[PDB]
Amino acid sequence: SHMTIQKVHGREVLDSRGNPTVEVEVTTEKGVFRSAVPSGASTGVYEACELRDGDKKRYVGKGCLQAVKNVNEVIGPALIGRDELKQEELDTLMLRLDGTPNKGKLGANAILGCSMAISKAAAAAKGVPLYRYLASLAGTKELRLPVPCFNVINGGKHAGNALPFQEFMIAPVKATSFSEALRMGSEVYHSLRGIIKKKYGQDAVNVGDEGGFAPPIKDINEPLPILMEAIEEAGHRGKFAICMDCAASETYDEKKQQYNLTFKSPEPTWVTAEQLRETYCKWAHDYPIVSIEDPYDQDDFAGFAGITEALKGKTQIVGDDLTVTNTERIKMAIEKKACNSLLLKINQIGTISEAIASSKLCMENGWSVMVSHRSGETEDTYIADLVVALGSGQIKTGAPCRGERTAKLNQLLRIEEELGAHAKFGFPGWS
Amino acid sequence: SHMTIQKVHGREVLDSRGNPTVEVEVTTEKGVFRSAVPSGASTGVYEACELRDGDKKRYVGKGCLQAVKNVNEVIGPALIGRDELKQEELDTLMLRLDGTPNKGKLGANAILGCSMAISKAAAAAKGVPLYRYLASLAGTKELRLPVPCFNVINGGKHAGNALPFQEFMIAPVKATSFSEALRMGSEVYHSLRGIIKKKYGQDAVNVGDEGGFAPPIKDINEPLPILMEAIEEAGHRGKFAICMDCAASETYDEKKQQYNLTFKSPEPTWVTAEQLRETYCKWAHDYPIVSIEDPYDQDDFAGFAGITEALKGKTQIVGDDLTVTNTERIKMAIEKKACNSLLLKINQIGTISEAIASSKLCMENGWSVMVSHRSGETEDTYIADLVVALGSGQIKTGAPCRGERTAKLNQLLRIEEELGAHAKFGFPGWS
Ligand SMILES: [Zn+2]
Ligand SMILES: [Zn+2]
Ligand SMILES: [Zn+2]
Ligand SMILES: [Zn+2]
Ligand SMILES: [Zn+2]
Ligand SMILES: [Zn+2]
Repeated sequence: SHMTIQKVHGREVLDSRGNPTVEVEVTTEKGVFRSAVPSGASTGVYEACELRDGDKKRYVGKGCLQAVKNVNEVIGPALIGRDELKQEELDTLMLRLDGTPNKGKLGANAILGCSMAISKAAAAAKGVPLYRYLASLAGTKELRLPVPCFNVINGGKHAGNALPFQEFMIAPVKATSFSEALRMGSEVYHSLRGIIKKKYGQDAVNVGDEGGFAPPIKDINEPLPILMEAIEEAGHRGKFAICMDCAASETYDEKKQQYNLTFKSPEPTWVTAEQLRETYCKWAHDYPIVSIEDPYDQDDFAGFAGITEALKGKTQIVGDDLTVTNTERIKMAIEKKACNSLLLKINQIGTISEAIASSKLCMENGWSVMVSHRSGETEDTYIADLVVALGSGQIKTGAPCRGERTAKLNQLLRIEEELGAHAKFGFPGWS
Repeated sequence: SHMTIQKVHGREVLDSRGNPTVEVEVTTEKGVFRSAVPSGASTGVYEACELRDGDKKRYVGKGCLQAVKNVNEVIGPALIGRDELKQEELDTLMLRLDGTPNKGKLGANAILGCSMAISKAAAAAKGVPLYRYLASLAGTKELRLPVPCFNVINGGKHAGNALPFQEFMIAPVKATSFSEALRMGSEVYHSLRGIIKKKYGQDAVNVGDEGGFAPPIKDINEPLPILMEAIEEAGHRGKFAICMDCAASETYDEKKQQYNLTFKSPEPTWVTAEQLRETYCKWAHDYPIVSIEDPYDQDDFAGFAGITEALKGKTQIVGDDLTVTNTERIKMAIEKKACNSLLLKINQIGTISEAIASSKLCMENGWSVMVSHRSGETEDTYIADLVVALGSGQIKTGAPCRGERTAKLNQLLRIEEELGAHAKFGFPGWS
């Protein structure tokens, strides 16, 4: 009993947009283990419940006092005296404490902080770093440092501009270490600022939620030549690929069954799913686009399947809102061959055990796994250890700008250093 | 010897702009103690040396490999086996290891990471939190949570726009706890986004380096009514004051002896120091401006003195580039009655012992002390403990936005919680 959970305490803290979120400390004899919960803006309809207070007098209703109370008064007292090494057991206990399919009673934001902190307490109990401990939980045979996929032109709900599609990313796929990958990413980002400033002017180089540039662009094609120019100017021709996140659900009108390419503007530009496939095929041909995430609405399984088959072997199709890190949605995606990459978001599902199960299910069926931040992030670095632990080779955790993004990139540097020069880097299919 | 410094290791990590900086780990039997060094953009000419590599092939010359080497090969080996509790002794050793007045041999960025990490190792050795340990080093009689001064409209070298002056801040001076202060700050920030979007459009609400809005404003007066509107709209009329950082050295032309209010634009707007004093007096009258930082060039001691005397008792005048956290410059400022507040930047001077000495010298001569971030920040939270430890009641560490800013605000929440409901909040002169 001396080695068990001694204290569990939740508190409301701010995320990188200044919105409240939940952080949890688990205390054991080995110390205080702290994990914070991120928060999406373009949240899928099938995501586990993010519980907010709705008190118009605090943060216009975005308080997390109820989720914090649920940690302090409900979940915490159940965990005291328990063996933190029993990850599946404690995650299952919290699932049953909640008793609902969507974590709508306690909140996925109450449960996840606990799940995360338990795993860190356990890693400390074993006397191994978090990535090592999580690797054992996941049965991972080979750790690797991931290629970082840097969202450097921000759009959608994340900026700032007319641009309807959410994320335009660069990934140093030909780097041979994480150190080099991160430096190359930063150098291109710096070149990109100069290019954007020259083309669009001073007022164009302020940043979006994920640290990417938020230039005054409307056209979804327009960022792509700019990315290639920055890659070239920084001295890294040939070393980079492009990744997209369309977040296409956010533009979609269910009644009209079409996508609004100008939803942040006074007048609409209605576009069909077929008009989109033509665009995606053109993108994949004109540029080294190796990954397109959420190219269609979150329930367009047929659209997803069509593009997955069309770009088979050239461009992975990533489910994010389609799959919501959830084995049930993933099984539907597998059955329909809807996509071949999982965007893994721990807070889409709400426990470490379930997120791990989702990764394993995806990899067993031949998919890649891209571990992911949310657009509302914290100083928390859990996903850096998690992506190494899963050996997936792919992470997106922001542009190389803003501390809630660079904290993850830096933690990856520290892990790289621990593992030494024989540690694998990158995603083999892209190298 | 079992309790002494066991390992010292430096590494290059990224700051919140994606530029390299230095982080240092000190290892003792009590664990691994990690501190990272921030970096200014509008750096005073009298600041201690930030040592960069100048290798055009890495980060266009901004690498910190040499400072990191100096930690690993020079400073680290000197500290092994030493008693980390001896802060003044170890800081003085590092000063002498460098042997230059500006830390230009080893780098202030090599030395400071060591100074910081030593103090954290020592706090752990004493078994007290960092703020408690630092309070003892400084002889502080009363801890307090500071009023946060939130830079919510970003200008100068930190954005993004025509705006020549650097920082327009809001400070919840009438809050009665840090919790409330931070929530109020965030609520106003949120209201401000809506106001800026309505007045200037979508493209105006992207953020600068410190998480403030970077609207397309040229006129230095123009942000002030917008700040009052946001305060009112958020429901906090009467609770807030304004703080300014003109960073006026950045606009100053030495030969012309005038300030360029449009230095980021094709054509110049030349303005005299007398034209500035009229503006400052008008500001202080029209708005609750309680603090103006660097209203003049970093060597205009006479200008500083004139405005300090004119706003005596109404608006504190803060030396930043004037004083550079440096007892020699501070003595000149005291002699000339040039200012009455110190902006305290640990990396302007480069050791904890010297930064503490600067705080003590300032307070003994009746000045306030505003502990400060740099515009290039990290996930490091040292200044949160430091401002509590000094009991100064004033911090500026960003808008409530971007993780390198919110990490500090959150650490302040944690400290507040530890200290309990009888803990003092705020700056008495403003409450
Ligand atoms: Zn024990
Ligand atoms: Zn989304
Ligand atoms: Zn997505
Ligand atoms: Zn011992
Ligand atoms: Zn400055
Ligand atoms: Zn300043």
